[PDB]
Amino acid sequence: SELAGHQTSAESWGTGRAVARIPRVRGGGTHRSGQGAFGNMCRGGRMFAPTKTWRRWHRRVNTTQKRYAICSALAASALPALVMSKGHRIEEVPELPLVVEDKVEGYKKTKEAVLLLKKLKAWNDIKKVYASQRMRAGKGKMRNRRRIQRRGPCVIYNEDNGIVKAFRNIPGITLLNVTKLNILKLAPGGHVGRFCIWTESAFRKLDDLYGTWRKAASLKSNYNLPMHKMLNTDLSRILKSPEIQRALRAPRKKIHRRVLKKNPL
Amino acid sequence: MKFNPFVTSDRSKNRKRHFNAPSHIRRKIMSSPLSKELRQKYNVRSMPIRKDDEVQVVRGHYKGQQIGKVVQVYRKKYVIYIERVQREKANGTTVHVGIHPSKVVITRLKLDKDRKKILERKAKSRQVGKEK
RNA sequence: CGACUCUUAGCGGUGGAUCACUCGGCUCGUGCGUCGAUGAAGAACGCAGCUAGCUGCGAGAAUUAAUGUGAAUUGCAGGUUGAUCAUCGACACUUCGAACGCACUUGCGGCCCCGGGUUCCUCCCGGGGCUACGCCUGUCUGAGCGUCGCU
RNA sequence: CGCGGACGCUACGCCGCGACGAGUAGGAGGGCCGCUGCGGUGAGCCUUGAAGCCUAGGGCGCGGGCCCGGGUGGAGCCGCCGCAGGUGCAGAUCUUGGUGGUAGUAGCAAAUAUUCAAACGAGAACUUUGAAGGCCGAAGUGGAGAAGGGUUCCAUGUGAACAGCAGUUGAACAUGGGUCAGUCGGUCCUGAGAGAUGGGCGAGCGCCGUUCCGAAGGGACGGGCGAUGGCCUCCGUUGCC
RNA sequence: GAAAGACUAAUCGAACCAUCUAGUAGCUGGUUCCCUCCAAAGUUUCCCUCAGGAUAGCUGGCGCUCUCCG
RNA sequence: GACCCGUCUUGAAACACGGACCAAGGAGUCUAACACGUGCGCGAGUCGGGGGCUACGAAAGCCGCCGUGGCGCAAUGAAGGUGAAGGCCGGCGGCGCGCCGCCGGCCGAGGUGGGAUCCCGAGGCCUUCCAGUCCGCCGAGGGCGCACCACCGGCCCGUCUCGCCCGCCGCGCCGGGGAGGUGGAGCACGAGCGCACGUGUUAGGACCCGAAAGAUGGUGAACUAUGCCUGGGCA
RNA sequence: CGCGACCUCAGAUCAGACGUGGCGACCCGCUGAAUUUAAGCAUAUUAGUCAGCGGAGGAAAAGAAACUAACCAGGAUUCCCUCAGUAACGGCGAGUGAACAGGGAAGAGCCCAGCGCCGAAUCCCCGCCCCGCGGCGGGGCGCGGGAAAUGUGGCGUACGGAAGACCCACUCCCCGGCGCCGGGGGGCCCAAGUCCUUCUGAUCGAGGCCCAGCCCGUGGACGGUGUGAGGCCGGUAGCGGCCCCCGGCGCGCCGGGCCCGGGUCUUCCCGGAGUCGGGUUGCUUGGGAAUGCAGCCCAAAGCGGGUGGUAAACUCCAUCUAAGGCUAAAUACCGGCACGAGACCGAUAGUCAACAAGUACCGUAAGGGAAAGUUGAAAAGAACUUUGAAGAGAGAGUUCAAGAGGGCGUGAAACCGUUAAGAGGUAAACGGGUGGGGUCCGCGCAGUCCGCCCGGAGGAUUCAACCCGGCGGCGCGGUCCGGCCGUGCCGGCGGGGCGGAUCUCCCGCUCCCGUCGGCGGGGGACCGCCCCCCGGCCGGCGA
Ligand SMILES: [Mg+2]
Ligand SMILES: [Mg+2]
Ligand SMILES: [Mg+2]
Ligand SMILES: [Mg+2]
Ligand SMILES: [Mg+2]
Ligand SMILES: [Mg+2]
Ligand SMILES: [Mg+2]
Ligand SMILES: [Mg+2]
Ligand SMILES: [Mg+2]
Ligand SMILES: [Mg+2]
Ligand SMILES: [Mg+2]
Ligand SMILES: [Mg+2]
Ligand SMILES: [Mg+2]
Ligand SMILES: [Mg+2]
Ligand SMILES: [Mg+2]
Ligand SMILES: [Mg+2]
Ligand SMILES: [Mg+2]
Ligand SMILES: [Mg+2]
Ligand SMILES: [Mg+2]
Ligand SMILES: [Mg+2]
Ligand SMILES: [Mg+2]
Ligand SMILES: [Mg+2]
Ligand SMILES: [Mg+2]
Ligand SMILES: [Mg+2]
Ligand SMILES: [Mg+2]
Ligand SMILES: [Mg+2]
Ligand SMILES: [Mg+2]
Ligand SMILES: [Mg+2]
Ligand SMILES: [Mg+2]
Ligand SMILES: [Mg+2]
Ligand SMILES: [Mg+2]
Ligand SMILES: [Mg+2]
Ligand SMILES: [Mg+2]
Ligand SMILES: [Mg+2]
Ligand SMILES: [Mg+2]
Ligand SMILES: [Mg+2]
Ligand SMILES: [Mg+2]
Ligand SMILES: [Mg+2]
Ligand SMILES: [Mg+2]
Ligand SMILES: [Mg+2]
Ligand SMILES: [Mg+2]
Ligand SMILES: [Mg+2]
Ligand SMILES: [Mg+2]
Ligand SMILES: [Mg+2]
Ligand SMILES: [Mg+2]
Ligand SMILES: [Mg+2]
Ligand SMILES: [Mg+2]
Ligand SMILES: [Mg+2]
Ligand SMILES: [Mg+2]
Ligand SMILES: [Mg+2]
Ligand SMILES: [Mg+2]
Ligand SMILES: [Mg+2]
Ligand SMILES: [Mg+2]
Ligand SMILES: [Mg+2]
Ligand SMILES: [Mg+2]
Ligand SMILES: [Mg+2]
Ligand SMILES: [Mg+2]
Ligand SMILES: [Mg+2]
Ligand SMILES: [Mg+2]
Ligand SMILES: [Mg+2]
Ligand SMILES: [Mg+2]
Ligand SMILES: [Mg+2]
Ligand SMILES: [Mg+2]
Ligand SMILES: [Mg+2]
Ligand SMILES: [Mg+2]
Ligand SMILES: [Mg+2]
Ligand SMILES: [Mg+2]
Ligand SMILES: [Mg+2]
Ligand SMILES: [Mg+2]
Ligand SMILES: [Mg+2]
Ligand SMILES: [Mg+2]
Ligand SMILES: [Mg+2]
Ligand SMILES: [Mg+2]
Ligand SMILES: [Mg+2]
Ligand SMILES: [Mg+2]
Ligand SMILES: [Mg+2]
Ligand SMILES: [Mg+2]
Ligand SMILES: [Mg+2]
Ligand SMILES: [Mg+2]
Ligand SMILES: [Mg+2]
Ligand SMILES: [Mg+2]
Ligand SMILES: [Mg+2]
Ligand SMILES: [Mg+2]
Repeated sequence: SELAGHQTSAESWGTGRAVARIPRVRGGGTHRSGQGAFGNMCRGGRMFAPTKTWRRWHRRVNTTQKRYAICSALAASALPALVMSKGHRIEEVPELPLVVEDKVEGYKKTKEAVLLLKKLKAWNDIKKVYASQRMRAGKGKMRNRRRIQRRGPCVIYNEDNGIVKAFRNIPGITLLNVTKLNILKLAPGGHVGRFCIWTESAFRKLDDLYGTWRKAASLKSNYNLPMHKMLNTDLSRILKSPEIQRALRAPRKKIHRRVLKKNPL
Repeated sequence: MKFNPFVTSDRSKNRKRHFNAPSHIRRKIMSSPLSKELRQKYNVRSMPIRKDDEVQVVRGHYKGQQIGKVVQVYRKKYVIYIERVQREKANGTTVHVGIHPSKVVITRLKLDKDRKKILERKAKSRQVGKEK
C-alpha cells in the first residue's frame, strides 16, 4: 500500500542532542516518542521501492513461434527415447503413436476406463502417481498449495461424447482437444515428451490442420510447415563414407613429448 | 474437484467456520457411525448422537468390546462423556475422559418421534439414487 | 601447597534470537449499490444470581413474539403440550444530538384532559396530549384618501 | 593346425608443446557458493526420529562453503535441468531490543534532640502506653473554609508488591460501612460584555450589527350579548363587541 | 507594550498542531559473496566557471578484413 | 617478524574525525522513450498489442472483404511544387561535316587500383627397364574477380550565370527542353519488422539518511503583557 | 359617513403537505496557492493541481446541430485504439500540446410557446354511498364549495404543417381487480474398509487381499479426528430428490376507457430580443491582429443572421437556424453490505492493530499513539509426610517428556557462577616455524590381493562331437518372390476439390421504339497448384 509508514507525523531533532539527524516522532508520553519513523532502516517505516502494481507482468510472443513450438513438441512425442528419459514408464506399450478406436468417447464409467488402461498396459504410470503423492516444502502450505504430484499421460480426442466424466477423476490424466490445443500441457515445465494417447478421428486431422510441405493448411489462413536446415543429421553414416575418407591427408596421432636437455660437455 | 464457484476451498475459511460454528450445527458435526447390525436393518450409515445412547470404543487407549452408556454431550469442546471411562486424580476423585465422537460406534439408539421422521428420510432419499 | 588475573571445554544461570506453526492483514476481481423530523450518524448513563472489561441489549434491558430446527447451556450452584441454538415479516425502544415550549444550572413555564387531598373553585399532587424556524395550495379574520372606481 | 587383440570421445570433450603472472578508481568473464519462492523431475528421505541449535569428533575445496560421526530436539525437508526476487553486512554521533566495565564506589549532611521500662508479637535503634528532657511560642509545625483533587475520609484483616534502610505501622492491598434541610447556599436580578429575529453583505459554510431602513400590545381593564354548569343564591368558565 | 525587540502555556529579530512532502542540494558521512584477466588520470579548449559540468585525451569490452608486401 | 581497523587525503599508528559490547533488521529498485551490441521467427514486407467467435481457465485457439493503422519501400524546397543512365545505325532539316530536331533498326545499367576463395595447367610425383585410363595432388605463369576502401565520371531537388530551338480546343507576363560550376540527412540491383536479455545516458520521491525556509486551513491570554467590571488587605 | 369589489399585504398552536443535518471511494458547479524545474530569477512551468466551500445519485454529466469538409461528400452524445508527442504556442530557452476523417463497442429518439380553430372542450379539494385498498385508486352522484380570458385542454413544431374538397382503405388499442397454464431466496436430504499380522504414548504411517487386480468411483477439492486418510464424520460430484416463500411472463373471461387512417390535386400560416454582434479591461486555452467565459458603456436586424482558423472593403458559391426544454444502453468506483481467489509477507515483517486498539498513557486543547501470539493429546495444573513465622525447599506422585511447572515449545551470543586442566615481572592478541603436554581415531597392535602354469591330494552329475526343437544376425542371392513410400518423374480415353486483375448463354433491374445499353446475381470453358482409382521409370527401406 501507499500508506505504509507515512501515517505518522515526524520531524528531526536537528543537530545537537547527540542524535543522528533522523525523523523522530512528535512528542507524547509513551514508548514511541522519539523512536524513528520514516526511512527504511527503522522499526516500522517503509520498504525500499514500494512495489507498485504496474510492473510489466505479462509478455507476448509471436504467432509463428507459438506454432513452431507446437510443431516442435508434437515431433518429439513419437520417439521412445525422449519419453523414457522424461520419466514415464513406457517399457511395454506396443506402439508409440498410440491410436485407438472412436468408441472411447462413448465411455461414461471410470470403472470402464481403467479396464482400458490395464489392457493398454499404461497403469504402471498411474501407479507411479499413487507412489508419488507427497507434500510441499516451505510456505506453500498456508497458501492452498498443499499436495503435489507428478504429471501423467495426456489424452487427445476429437469430440465430447461423454469421456470427460469418465477420465477426469484419475490423477495425472490431462485432457485436450485438437481444435484448441495447448503447449503448457504438452511441454510440462519447459521440457519435451509427454506420453499421449490419440484417437482416430483426431490423428486423421493433423494432415488438414497443419498441412504437408507441398500442401498448406486448409483450416488455417496461410501456413506451411517450417523447413529443416540439414537432412542427413547422422554424421556417422556420412563420415565413414567412400566420398570423404579418400580425400583427406594422413592423421597424425603420435604424441611428441618434451625432451630433457643433457649437457654435451 | 469442486466446480461450484460460491463455495470456499480455503483452509482458514474452513477452520473459522468450525471453531466459531453455532450449536445447531455442532449438532450435525458431532455425529457417529452405526454398527453393521443396524446398518443391515435400517440401511443407514451415520447418525447424530444423543445423551442416552449405547457405545463401543474402537480406537483410543480404552478400546475393547465393551458396551458403555453416554453420560452427557459437551458441544463446546466437540466432546462427550461416558459412564465408565474415568480415571483418578491425586486425592481419589474420578474424572471422566473426553472422547471425540468420530471414534465411536453405536450399538443401540434412543428412539423418538423426532428421530424416526429423520431415519426414514435418510433412506428414502438414499434409495432414489439407487433408482438411477 | 594457596589467592587474584587471562585462556578453552563440560554443567548451571540471566536473556528471548533462530526453526516450525496462524480464527490476522495486504492487492486484484465478480454481483449488489440500501440512511434521517414515522426522529439518523455520534456520544452519554444504565442492564447479568454470583461481573470488572470488550462484546450483546434498552426500565419487556447478555433479549420478548413467530416460524424453522427437536434435547441441552456450562467456571459453580440451581429447576416433546418443544429446551437450546438460527432466521427475522408482528410488539417495544431511557437522556443529549439537524433537536423541537424557553434555557443549558437541568433550571423556569403555558394551554387542554383524567385520577387522587378533593367534591371545577380557586389554588394542591400525580398521569397523558400539545406549544421550533422556513415555505406551498386552500379556509378563516383584517388594514389601506397613497389603491381603483362603483354605490 | 587354434577362434584370439588394455585405456578412450560428457566434442561445451580429452591430450601435448611454449612464453608469462604486481596492481588502487574502474571494466569484463566463470562460479558443482549461497538465501526465499514456482513450473518439471528424482517409484527421493522422514516419529527404528525431519528442521534447528551445540561440539577438545573425523575430512575435502585456492577460496565462497559444504559433507560426515557423536549429543540435545519432536514434525515436516532436500538434490538436479529451468524460472522469478523485498536475496549475502562490522561501521552510517545508524534504527529497535539486551548485558557489562566504571562499582558494592559517588552518595542517603538545610530548619538545635533524644533516653528508660512494659505490653501484643516468630521478630523491635523507628510500632503503641507510661516516665522524663526539649521545640513550634497566637502573622504558629494549632483550629476551620474557598479554588482544585475523587473515594484518599471510618472500621476489621492482611504482609510476596509500594512507603529510595526497616517495619506488628500506613494516604498501600482486600472485604465491608458512610454525605438526610421551607430558613445554608444554587436557583431569582442586572453590570463590563456576549448573542438571535426584522434588515443589510456574501460565490458560499455564514458575517458586521443590537435599536438601527420594522405593521414588534396575545394582556389587563369596565360595560353589554350568546354559552354552560358549579348546592346555577353567589358566581365561575369561554366567544364577540 | 511607562519600549528592552520584551512577553504571548518552560518555545519569539514572527508561536504551537496537521496537510502540499519522502520538499531542493555542485555539500558531509555509509553503501552488504569468492576467485581470474586487463589497467589509468589530476592536461587541452568553452562556461557569472575556480569544491562543478560539457569537449578532446588516457582505458576496457565486443567483433571484423588479411597475414599464418608493412 | 610484527603500530588498529573503516574513511576524505599529494601525504594516517597519528596530538584528524565516527566506533563500549552481542543477536535481528538495513542502502542502484520500478515503469515510458531512444541509442548500440546480442539471441530467436518470417522476409519486401512484417505486427492483432484494440475488437470479435468457441476447478487449473482472468489461460490457451482461431478470424483476412476485421490489415483500417503503425514503422519500412523515395528523397528535396521556406513554400506554390517538382520527383533518380543512355550508346550505336537508316533516309533525314537548316545552316554552319557538325549541332539540334521530327521518325525507324539494333543495343544496353558505368570505369581504373587493390582484393579471401575459384579456373586453364608449361612441368613431375618410381621399384625389373619402355606404353597409358582415372583419382585428386603439386604447380611457374596466366584468366573471371564477392565483401569492402580510395578515386573518376553520371543521374534527382534547391539556387545563380551564358543562350539557342520545340509544343498548342484554349496562341500567352503560357508551357517544356540544353551546356557549365555550387548547396542536400539522397539513387547507383533492397534490409527492415515484432518479441526476449544486457550495459549506458536521462525524466519520475530515483543509491539510502540529512537541512535554514516557503504556502493553505485551523487550535490557544489556566503562565505573562494592558484596559475594563466586582470584591478584599497595609503595626 | 355607509354598504358593498377586484387589486397589493399581514397574523394564526388554522386544515393537509413538505425541505433542513450525516456518509463523502466515483461525480457536476465555483474558488485556487507555494516548494520544485530553468543550473541564478521576476513572464512561464509546478497547476486549473492539494487544502478550502456548496450540491446530488446507484450511477452523475453531455445530447438530437446556429455541426464538421471542400470530397463522387458524411450526419445525435459517451467510450477504446489511431491520427500525435504531430499543426501550434513559448525570456521561440527550459518545456506545455489538440481536434476532423477511417476502423470498432452501444444503438432510440422527442415534446411545448408562438401562428390558428373547437361555446373554459380544463384541473385540484370538500360531501354521500359501493369495490379494492401495508405503493390511497376506479366508476356512479353532488342548484356543495374554489382557482383560470394577465389563457386551462385537444390537434400541431421545421423531416414542412393545417384546412376544405375528390378517390382509396380501415377492424385492433390501453391500463385495472382478478381466476388460471409451465427467474429468485431459505430450509432439510443423497456413495464406499475402521478388513489381516505387526511398529507406537496414540495411528491417518510400513506391508497384504491374484484366475473380476480390497470397494464406490457424473464423487481423488478441502477440513476435522491423540503424527501423514479417496473409503471414520462432515463434505464435494449430479438437468439428483423434497418442503416453503416472492415474482417475470403466457390464457380465459367479467369491467371501463378511445372511433382515430392513406393518395392525389386547389386556397391559407410559419418561429425564442439588454440577447446577437461591436469596443474595452481582466483571467484563461495549443488557438497565434485576440478560442471560450465574465464585467462596464454603446445596441441591432428579416431574400435576414452566425460560421467558412491572418486584420480590412467589394464581391460569388456552400452549410446550418442561436438567444427555451426532456431522454435509457455502451463508461467510472482506495467508502458500504455479501463473496471467491493469489509465482505476495509469516509476529523488529504485514494495516497503527492477529490478543479487553484507535484502548492504556502525555498535552488545556487542535491532535499525537504504543507494547503485547504458542504448556500438554487430555489439567491428569503436583494428594499426603516433613523443616521453616512464611516465602521457598527435601522425599513422594501424574505423563511417552517436568531435560515442557501457570508469561510453561524450541532455548542462540554478549555476559556471570562454579568444576577440571595448562600458565603467569616489558598491556593482551596475532603471523611463519618446530617442540612438549592433552583430548580423541585407528573400532590399528604379527599385515596385501587378483590373474596364469607346475605339484599334491578330493568330488561331481561332467567336456568335445552329433541329433531334434526355438530365436536372432549379414545377405554384394555378382539380380529369390512380394511390399509401402518418394522435399523423384513422363505421358492419360482418367474421377474430384480450392483459387484466379485470364475469357463469354441465362435471371434481374434500371435505360430505350416486346429492341439497344452501362450496372450485376449467375453459368460455362481456358489455365496453376492440391487431392483421388487404373498404367509406366528411378528409388530407399540404417528417422
Ligand atoms: Mg510497517
Ligand atoms: Mg525453511
Ligand atoms: Mg456442485
Ligand atoms: Mg457486576
Ligand atoms: Mg419457540
Ligand atoms: Mg446559570
Ligand atoms: Mg596479476
Ligand atoms: Mg568452542
Ligand atoms: Mg508438535
Ligand atoms: Mg551487527
Ligand atoms: Mg561511601
Ligand atoms: Mg526558636
Ligand atoms: Mg491546619
Ligand atoms: Mg483539622
Ligand atoms: Mg486505615
Ligand atoms: Mg445567593
Ligand atoms: Mg454576530
Ligand atoms: Mg507596566
Ligand atoms: Mg538594540
Ligand atoms: Mg521567520
Ligand atoms: Mg531521500
Ligand atoms: Mg525531507
Ligand atoms: Mg582485455
Ligand atoms: Mg557565460
Ligand atoms: Mg563546488
Ligand atoms: Mg563531474
Ligand atoms: Mg624484531
Ligand atoms: Mg570522512
Ligand atoms: Mg569534499
Ligand atoms: Mg591537507
Ligand atoms: Mg587520491
Ligand atoms: Mg588509516
Ligand atoms: Mg569531518
Ligand atoms: Mg568516540
Ligand atoms: Mg541480517
Ligand atoms: Mg538488435
Ligand atoms: Mg549514450
Ligand atoms: Mg537512481
Ligand atoms: Mg522564496
Ligand atoms: Mg485570567
Ligand atoms: Mg494601563
Ligand atoms: Mg397547523
Ligand atoms: Mg489565478
Ligand atoms: Mg531555480
Ligand atoms: Mg539547483
Ligand atoms: Mg533561489
Ligand atoms: Mg495546464
Ligand atoms: Mg498561471
Ligand atoms: Mg483555477
Ligand atoms: Mg480538493
Ligand atoms: Mg446534504
Ligand atoms: Mg442513496
Ligand atoms: Mg442525466
Ligand atoms: Mg440532460
Ligand atoms: Mg436539427
Ligand atoms: Mg462533427
Ligand atoms: Mg509518429
Ligand atoms: Mg535565449
Ligand atoms: Mg472521428
Ligand atoms: Mg452491438
Ligand atoms: Mg401538446
Ligand atoms: Mg399551445
Ligand atoms: Mg460420506
Ligand atoms: Mg488430518
Ligand atoms: Mg504432533
Ligand atoms: Mg483426508
Ligand atoms: Mg487407502
Ligand atoms: Mg496559460
Ligand atoms: Mg457572461
Ligand atoms: Mg484565413
Ligand atoms: Mg468570401
Ligand atoms: Mg434546446
Ligand atoms: Mg478463477
Ligand atoms: Mg516473497
Ligand atoms: Mg512480533
Ligand atoms: Mg507487528
Ligand atoms: Mg519471533
Ligand atoms: Mg511474542
Ligand atoms: Mg511460540
Ligand atoms: Mg522431549
Ligand atoms: Mg522453554
Ligand atoms: Mg562455566
Ligand atoms: Mg591452572
